Amino acid sequence: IVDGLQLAKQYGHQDINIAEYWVSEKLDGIRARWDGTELRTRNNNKIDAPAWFTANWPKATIDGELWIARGQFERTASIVLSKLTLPSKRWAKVRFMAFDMPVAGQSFDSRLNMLNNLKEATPNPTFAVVSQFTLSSVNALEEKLEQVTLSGGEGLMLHHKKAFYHSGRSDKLIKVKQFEDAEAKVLAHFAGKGKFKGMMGSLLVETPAGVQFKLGTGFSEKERRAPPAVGSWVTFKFYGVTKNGKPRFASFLRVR
DNA sequence: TTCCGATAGTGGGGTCGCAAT
DNA sequence: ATTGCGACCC
DNA sequence: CACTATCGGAA
Ligand SMILES: *P(=O)(O)OC[C@H]1O[C@@H](n2cnc3c(N)ncnc32)[C@H](O)[C@@H]1O
Repeated sequence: IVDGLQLAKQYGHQDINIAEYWVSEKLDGIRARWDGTELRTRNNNKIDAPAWFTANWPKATIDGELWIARGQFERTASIVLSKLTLPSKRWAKVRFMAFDMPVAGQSFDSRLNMLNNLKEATPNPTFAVVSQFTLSSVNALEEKLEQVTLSGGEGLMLHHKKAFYHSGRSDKLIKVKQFEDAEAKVLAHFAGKGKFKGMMGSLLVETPAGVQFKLGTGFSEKERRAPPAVGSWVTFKFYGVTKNGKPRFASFLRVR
């Protein structure tokens, strides 16, 4: 019923009281909105799911994360986005981990309660609800994040209990993810496109372990002019690695 | 005063699907 | 059968 | 997804 989607703000952007938030593990899946009749992605591309996958689901609008287990994103994205054309029974171990309803004028605590009500009244086990728990100190958050990360999880999500749904980013829905640093030697330059015409678009870097990947973001516009010369070393941040061990969401930090 | 939230516009890894080879 | 490319997910 | 680079209004 609400127009735009409520996006999640990064943690560092100290001041919040965690006790006022529902905490839940961020599931590295595919976002999907349940139309009551149809599933659709973040940008409203139809998801071609089997009829049994949605059989007996509620007749309401629900936002959820199509998810199997931790560290199964690439495979999950292969099942969900592919057209369905009983072969293509790959949805067997997929679930719809609902986490919110886009209802206007009601606290997330109430929407969560409604979600749990809809699950008990739904015979299909594909319809699930993300587990919501409570933390106290910021230290408790840091330790839980570490544990989840080491256990293969992607991160944590914080949703304010007494907050109403509203599009955009705010402290009502916060996103928590870990990241590490690493070094790599630049092997080549790649010309940028669009506004970065005649400028550096990305760098073919390589890690000491022999993993090569293109580092294409994090540079200021001045850094793109006269970029790190080939043969030098650069430090980049990343959020884990892919199936092929390549850094994910990598961005440039500083040289040396 | 600073800082936040919203846009516009680049870039990656991975995958799917269609056009070109 | 191969390859390249745009458009999506993240 | 990550990011840089603006900009007007909220804090
Ligand atoms: P980006 O991932 O930066 O924005 C957040 C998205 O993550 C999805 N998501 C996955 N798992 C969860 C939970 N447990 N709670 C809330 N959101 C989650 C959302 O679909 C966002 O699009």
